Amino acid sequence: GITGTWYNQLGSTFIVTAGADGALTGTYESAVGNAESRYVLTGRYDSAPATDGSGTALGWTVAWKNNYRNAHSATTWSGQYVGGAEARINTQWLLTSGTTEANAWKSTLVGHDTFTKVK
Amino acid sequence: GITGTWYNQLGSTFIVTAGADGALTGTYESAVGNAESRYVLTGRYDSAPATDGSGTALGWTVAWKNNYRNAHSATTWSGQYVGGAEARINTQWLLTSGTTEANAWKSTLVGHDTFTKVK
Amino acid sequence: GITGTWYNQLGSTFIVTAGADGALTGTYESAVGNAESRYVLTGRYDSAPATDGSGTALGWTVAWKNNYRNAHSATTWSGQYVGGAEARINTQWLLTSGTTEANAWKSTLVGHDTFTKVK
Amino acid sequence: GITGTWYNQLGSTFIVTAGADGALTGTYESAVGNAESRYVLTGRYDSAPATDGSGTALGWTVAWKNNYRNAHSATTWSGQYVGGAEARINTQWLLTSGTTEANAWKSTLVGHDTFTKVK
Repeated sequence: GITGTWYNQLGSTFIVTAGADGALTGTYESAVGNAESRYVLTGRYDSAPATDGSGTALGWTVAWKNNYRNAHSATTWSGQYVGGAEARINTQWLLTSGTTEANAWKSTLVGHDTFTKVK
Repeated sequence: GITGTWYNQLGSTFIVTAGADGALTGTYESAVGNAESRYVLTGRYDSAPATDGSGTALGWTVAWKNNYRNAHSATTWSGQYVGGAEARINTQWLLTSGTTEANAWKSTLVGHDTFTKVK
Repeated sequence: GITGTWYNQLGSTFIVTAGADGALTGTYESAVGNAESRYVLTGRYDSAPATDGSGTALGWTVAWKNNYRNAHSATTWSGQYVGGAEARINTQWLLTSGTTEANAWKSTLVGHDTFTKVK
Repeated sequence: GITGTWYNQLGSTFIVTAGADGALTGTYESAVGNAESRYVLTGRYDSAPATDGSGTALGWTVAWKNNYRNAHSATTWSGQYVGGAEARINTQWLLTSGTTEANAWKSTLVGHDTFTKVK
């Protein structure tokens, strides 16, 4: 149930296709990256998770560049997919901007985003 | 100069191919994931960085599963490639394990890894 | 309104006294640290925040040791106090365990905790 | 050997006094906070670490306000003190700025700092 369309708490949409090889492909919109544009995502997930009741660990990367905009930054999400009655993806993320060496200390943002299948 | 073979401070090797579309593909070995096995990585990087002297922001994901082992975890690196005389990739990373809901608070590790082209 | 008794999403209680010098003192209970024991906290907050409508940035540290237990770890919370009708403290946290040098890569946990004044 | 004067990789000085109660008090200078000013720190450390050879887990908070400046931000460091021939404090840190609710996603920076006793 990991393949589908997901929404976070802020309004981003996360359309993803999980493959049997463990690949993870799709698109991302709708800020923290930028206001109104689609961005390519790619990532991985473990395709045979534990059956003791557990999250399916996954992660994906969006580089914030398309034909319209370039923010010179990349966000990687790292979390686990929690199956059940309401499907849930709880992630931590890191957003790194391309900086000079004197500005390398303030290059990385950190936050968290939870994803649901309903909005 | 982002395509090539990289080594971190602990002994991991990071063989990567950057594509013109912004894609990022390769393999990863040699602990924090697991001891001696190859793992598929995928990620993204911005393919037209700023020319004011700046890092090329990038990120990639490894799910720690191959034909030999499965740790039920995924690591995402987020950093910038710093070009120059000695090439350098300075990253922060998040390692998320698949846990139960009662253990969801301790599911995510955080650290940092710097990558050089010589070892 | 930062002085008082706070509760997170998991059941921890956070009794804190803010001082006019910017000091921050109190006690902490009730897991991620350990099950049922009180722990000394200390931290700081900016005592003259911006009046444009903004969070009051704060942070505090708990070392998980009292007369009963010692987990050999410390958690630091970093967040902002958001005033209003419902008072709110939204934090990110880092929990570092004392490890050997070979285990230094997995020494730091990361998560997030939001605190309210009602439970 | 945790009491003393420490220096990071960027030039910050970290003068600290550890107490027998587990308290941690001192001053901080010299950027990531701000250019040239002293700031009060407070924090905690476990006062009876493991004797199997291990770091002493510690953490401290600096709110970036004194009589001269106010950045409306706070940094918390979380790490372990590694004793030996060369004393070492390896930390991760979180820097949270006071933001509006619409800017709450980009409020927290993350990085790392290693501290030595010689500069």
